[PDB]
Amino acid sequence: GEDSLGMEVGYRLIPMVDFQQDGELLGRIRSIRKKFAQDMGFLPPVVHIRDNMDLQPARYRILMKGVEIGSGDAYPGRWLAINPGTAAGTLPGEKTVDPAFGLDAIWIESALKEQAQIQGFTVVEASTVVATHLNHLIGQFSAELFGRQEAQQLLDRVSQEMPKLTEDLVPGVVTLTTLHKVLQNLLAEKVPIRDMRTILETLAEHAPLQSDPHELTAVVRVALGRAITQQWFPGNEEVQVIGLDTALERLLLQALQGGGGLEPGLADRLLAQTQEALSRQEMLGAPPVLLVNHALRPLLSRFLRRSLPQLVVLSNLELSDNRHIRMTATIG
Repeated sequence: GEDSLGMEVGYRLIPMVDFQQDGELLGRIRSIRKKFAQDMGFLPPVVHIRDNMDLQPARYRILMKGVEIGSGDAYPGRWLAINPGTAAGTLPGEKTVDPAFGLDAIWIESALKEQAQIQGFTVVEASTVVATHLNHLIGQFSAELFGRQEAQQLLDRVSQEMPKLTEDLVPGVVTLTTLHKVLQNLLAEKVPIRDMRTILETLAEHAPLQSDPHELTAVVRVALGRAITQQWFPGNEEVQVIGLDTALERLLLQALQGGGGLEPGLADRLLAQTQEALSRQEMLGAPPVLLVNHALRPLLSRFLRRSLPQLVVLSNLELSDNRHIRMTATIG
């Protein structure tokens, strides 16, 4: 009954979503959905747009299965001047916060656009503010948006290109339930699922031996290690990562191996130090990537990303073996 993905708008935002008028936001939505399909392998559901007149005139909401996941203001006659961290001074206008990243921002008249840019502000128009927020929410909720129906539709599409591979695999070797869970686990850590041949071929080799979607996910991630490596370290420059202090690594390994647990305070400090390492990577311009021993990757991914979803936790078995790695930050 409820649309998988929906948007509600006050009356001032109707033009940017009206195919008979300017409809600028409709074209941005299409590019967002196309870019997710091509880059992540995940065609998001259509965004059902409807007017809502008890909403403020310049207000929009974004909803998933009828549950609001985001909202904000967009003023068609104004630009949003966003301070990325380097802007200088202030501008007159409605002070706010950019909906995607939480950065300080100001809605400004058109006549201040260039002045704001000279002051180092990133200046975007109203429809782009909404699009950016939607694009961010689709990314944040990619796994939740990829339900069983979505998994079936994708399997049906790939079946057209790879009929024999898909026939030998589902449902006799891996069920849709298991395939959906593995694909969801990949999307949950921002791993693209566009390379369905490698994914299905890997499941075909290991599903007969391991029915656990958790273990399949680890083996699929290794099979996709080149795509994962190029996602966070595109090109051929030095791979700059966070690493664990050597002593910490062994304390965690021996805790999972029944050799003695770590005091709870050490876990809290582990989390605090991961946040500090993230801030350092950001300051260095390096990726938000923590590289760890294969045996630790699922644990630390779940433990740390619960509080720090921006963190990427990779296994040493996933990182392309021809890359030069440098630990630019150390946790512990």
